[PDB]
Amino acid sequence: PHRRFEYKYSFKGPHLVQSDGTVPFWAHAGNAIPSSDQIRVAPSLKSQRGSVWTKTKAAFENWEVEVTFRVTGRGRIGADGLAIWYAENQGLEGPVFGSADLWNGVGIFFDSFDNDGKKNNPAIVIIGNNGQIHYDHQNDGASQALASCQRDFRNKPYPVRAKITYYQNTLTVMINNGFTPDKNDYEFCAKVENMIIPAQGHFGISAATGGLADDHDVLSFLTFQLTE
Amino acid sequence: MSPQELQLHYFKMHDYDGNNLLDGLELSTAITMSEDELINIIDGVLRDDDKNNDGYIDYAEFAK
Ligand SMILES: [Ca+2]
Ligand SMILES: [Ca+2]
Ligand SMILES: [Ca+2]
Ligand SMILES: [Ca+2]
Ligand SMILES: [Cl-]
Repeated sequence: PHRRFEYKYSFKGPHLVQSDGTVPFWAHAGNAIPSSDQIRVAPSLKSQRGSVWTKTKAAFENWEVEVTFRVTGRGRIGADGLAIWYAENQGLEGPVFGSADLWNGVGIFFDSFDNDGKKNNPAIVIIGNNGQIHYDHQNDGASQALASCQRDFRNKPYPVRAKITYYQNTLTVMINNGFTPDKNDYEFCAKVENMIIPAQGHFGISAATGGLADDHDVLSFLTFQLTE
Repeated sequence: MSPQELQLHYFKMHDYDGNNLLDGLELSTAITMSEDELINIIDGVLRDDDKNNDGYIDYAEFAK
């Protein structure tokens, strides 16, 4: 498949922000702080919420986002995690990893904290929604998950990379677990076949903390349109 | 230094990720005005000069 980089749905350093502190083509909200090399979407303070969302909708039949991040905290346990989004509406603020609930589209949730105590975190969960469902925070969305994997994405020596691919109606999540600086050491995490999602949508990324709090940094969000 | 080398030096000076391609975010910074006018300039450059439609302007595309 031919790849086309899409600058309007992307961000990265070393000049990530403009002189007025904004991220070109993206809105940010809550506790998210953009700087020239990264966005600290949610700092390691208590009860933080932050998000960054594209100003306009993308209209791509197939696409691929590469997100480079680091989730860092003092503990062997941290909270709450980070979310990557494709949705009809901008979910700038809300109780769902910093973004609005009741979204129409797909969230990919990198959930650090085991709210249900099943000893199955950190976890990566893919949750489709049609604008009506309330994210089940206290059970880590386990009943709402179309697919998921167990993957410790916290406190890694190099930035973690997630590659989220929507090709021919299948959504695939590949993860590079940050053990090396080789950008292409991706391993399979999860996939949903025959997934149908809005035709147009904003891309987004958000994070939150609670009583426990990690720093959630996103270094880059790079979007490609795929044709074939 | 020749003019062509001066042009190559500008290309490389805005290639922050060192991949020998200039994308739209790299192009944006070269324009050291509203986000809408910026989008129109960058889309313009891509429309006119990105001959293979990969979203990048390589050095050949940059030279003309
Ligand atoms: Ca959780
Ligand atoms: Ca759990
Ligand atoms: Ca480049
Ligand atoms: Ca090109
Ligand atoms: Cl930049």
